[PDB]
Amino acid sequence: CANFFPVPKDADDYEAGKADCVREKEDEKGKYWLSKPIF
Amino acid sequence: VSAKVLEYKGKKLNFTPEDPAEETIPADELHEHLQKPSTARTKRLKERCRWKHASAGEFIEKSVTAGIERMRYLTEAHKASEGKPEAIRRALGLANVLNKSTLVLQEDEFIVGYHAEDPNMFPLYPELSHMAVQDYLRSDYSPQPADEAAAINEYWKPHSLQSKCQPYFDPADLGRMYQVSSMEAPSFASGYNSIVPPYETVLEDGLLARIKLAEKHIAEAQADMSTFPWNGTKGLDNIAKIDNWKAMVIACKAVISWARRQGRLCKIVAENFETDPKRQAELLEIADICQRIPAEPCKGLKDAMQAKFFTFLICHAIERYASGYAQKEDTLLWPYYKASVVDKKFQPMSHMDAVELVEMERLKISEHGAGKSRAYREIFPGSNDLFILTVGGTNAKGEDACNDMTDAILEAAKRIRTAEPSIVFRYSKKNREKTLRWVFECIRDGLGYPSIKHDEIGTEQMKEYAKFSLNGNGATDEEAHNWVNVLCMSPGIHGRRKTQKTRSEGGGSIFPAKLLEISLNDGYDWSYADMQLGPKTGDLSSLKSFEDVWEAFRKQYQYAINLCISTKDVSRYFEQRFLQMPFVSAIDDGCMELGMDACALSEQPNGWHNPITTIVAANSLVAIKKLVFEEKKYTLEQLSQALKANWEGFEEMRVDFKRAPKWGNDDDYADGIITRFYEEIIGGEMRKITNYSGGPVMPTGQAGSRTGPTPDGRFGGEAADDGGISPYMGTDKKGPTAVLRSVSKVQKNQKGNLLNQRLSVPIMRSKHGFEIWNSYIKTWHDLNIDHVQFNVVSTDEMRAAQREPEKHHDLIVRVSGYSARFVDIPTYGQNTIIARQEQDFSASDLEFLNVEI
Ligand SMILES: O=C(O)/C=C/C(=O)O
Repeated sequence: CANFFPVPKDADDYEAGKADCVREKEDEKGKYWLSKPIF
Repeated sequence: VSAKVLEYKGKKLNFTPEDPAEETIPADELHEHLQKPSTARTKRLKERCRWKHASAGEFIEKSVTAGIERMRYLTEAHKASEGKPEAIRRALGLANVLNKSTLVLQEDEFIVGYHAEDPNMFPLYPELSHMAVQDYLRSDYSPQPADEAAAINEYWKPHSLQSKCQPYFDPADLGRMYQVSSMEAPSFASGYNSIVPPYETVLEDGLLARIKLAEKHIAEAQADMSTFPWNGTKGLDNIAKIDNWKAMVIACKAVISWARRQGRLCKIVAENFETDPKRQAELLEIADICQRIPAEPCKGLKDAMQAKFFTFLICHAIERYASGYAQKEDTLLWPYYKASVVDKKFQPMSHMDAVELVEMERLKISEHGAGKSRAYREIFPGSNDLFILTVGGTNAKGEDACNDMTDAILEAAKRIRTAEPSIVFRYSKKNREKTLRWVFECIRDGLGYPSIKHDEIGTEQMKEYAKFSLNGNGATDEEAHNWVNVLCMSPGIHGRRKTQKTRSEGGGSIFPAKLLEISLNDGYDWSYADMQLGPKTGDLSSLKSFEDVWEAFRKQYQYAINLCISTKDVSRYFEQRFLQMPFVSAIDDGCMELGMDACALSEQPNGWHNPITTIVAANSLVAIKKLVFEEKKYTLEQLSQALKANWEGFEEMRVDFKRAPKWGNDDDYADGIITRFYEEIIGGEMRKITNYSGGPVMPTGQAGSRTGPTPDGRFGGEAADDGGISPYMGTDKKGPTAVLRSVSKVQKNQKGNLLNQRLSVPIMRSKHGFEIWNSYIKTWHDLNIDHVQFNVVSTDEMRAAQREPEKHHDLIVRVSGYSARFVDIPTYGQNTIIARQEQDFSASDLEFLNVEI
């Protein structure tokens, strides 16, 4: 469920090799997505 | 047991419900048929709301627990920033947290954002109170991994605000405060806090502009230091200014990056995860909003709402914990409502679109996990935190400030029916009827809000404090109209400048009832703490005449209130030196202009402290003076023995003290003593203190179980004090107008006083409801009373809610100073709400209010 999305080179938070790790989750309330900065 | 019919001015009034459908619906389940979310979306969002409230020491939702990411990244930054100026370190801490935090996006939400790594979590604050964090480590909600969290707290312990402040007080004094008996514990020990964010600056200017202002100031300061000839007595001033401005830049750049990364998450989900095309388009709209906002000025209502929510997260959760939701939301959002709904220049919207947006705001606030200490959760059962926004009132010219944004805010509350955020309405005679009707709709639905504050009283209060400004830049006569409640009861400036930045300026409680107990026991608290709580002001034998009691109390009060304020100012001293808030500083025009930290610069003083259970101590003194020193029916030893025996015997004696003239009955004898007590002791001795900002400290009465047997006829630990200046539960026996006449007698040396009043359901929900209420408010205002809030709910429905809680979820009631779902309050609290006297209105009452039908 771990998807990596490379940070665009024109982004304010851009660093070499940085990406957004976006995961989808769902519990009893409902669905949501988590974006964690990784290398 | 309430009237359904009343003859008045030769006219028979039929107190029958407006909507005939209400006659069909059973009275014991009325409030389960009132909610009406504007859209299917907000209906879904409420049903699946990630509630963050708790009661009896545990969260009602099972997944709620503490996060660790804030702790982790704040620690990492602090280790790395060693040696650097503290303002810059604090900015770097914020930046690291924001840069590395896992961000959250949920289905159906339009206002996006969160303050922890998981939508069910809340962040913690090791930089504030070591003890508070330790409590969570010893709970079912500890941040994980527990070992890392423990290591983090130990690292922060000597750096914490609590550790900074404690050495400058006698440990015995702090011990007395920490008992939370006569004095509320100082904020540096609990981490509790409040703030009035300068939202106006963010929405109007955007953060990019604040960065350019700071960078310009830096260059000017650097140029000044390079200018021949150097003057060592002036040139070094640039250092602290440069430090603050650089920190502002770091903080703002990180907030922009954070907002845009949030937008990137929306774009990613819309392009890779979301399958609904309608939601995909919506996520792309939100992404564009996050990209521009708050980097740029807001152009429309959607921009403004997202900006405001982002700013709220930083100022109240991420940069530092702060309880509250202080803001003038209608006035703040109006230009952007105008752009969107009225002129439709950008983000064109209908009024109902605006209503839905506010609904979504209320739900996001309802999902906001508050990382307050466990001890400060127990005081407010059924709530997640105190969120109080302000609307209504008057503009700088004293004209009506009510508008259609005000109405959108009020309708959204009536529709979505959430306990939080609560609302304060500033009432003036200028306020249009169209908005007043919306106010009444909320109140008549039993929400408990809007609570009504006296507009003129607050405005004049701002003018008075402004006189004490240390840099002569207090609120102008025009700015004085720009005020909001900080938390529940205390007025403060809102706007781009001069707003209150910390609870250290004002807030915190003191308990006159307990102080009276220990006065009659040589400063020893036998009933609760079982220790020496105050000064040894003498034994029972020494106390002669009613003045000795009146004078021994002052000595106890003086000792207590001095600690209450000095602990706050010492906190302030270290807050500005080690807990700098460069983001808050960046969006304050004064901080930006002068290059000072938000906690350092204080242009508008607003010092106050909360005397709680003052009524209990008041009614007690009336019964002492009358039955001991004017009738001599009982002696002090007989009274003291009876009190320590909790009146096991002396039952006729307790009734004798209980029957003594009380507060809220227009009783000349009872009101005579209590009026002087409110103005000479409670306010008088307290006003003698000057706080950090150079202003006086004035009382804010608001809201008992830790109070022992008192001469007012109270059993031990009897928690039935309605709160503030309102009559004790069951003490009022001459109707609502008699209560209204008593309170008006207090006019001197007060900053504010809470008033709880329960009104009859059939009247309020009848077609005559608005007329009588509006006339009540009219009278209340002209009696120059500071505050009033209402409870409109029948005993039967509350009883039914006790029996079948799963059938009465949407029942909301008003407790102390906040609203909550009735089924979330423990039985003991529930029974206390029921015990409150539901005021009926007779023909004599209506004639006093000058009503017309
Ligand atoms: O901070 C407090 O204790 C209270 C604030 C208020 O009543 O506004």
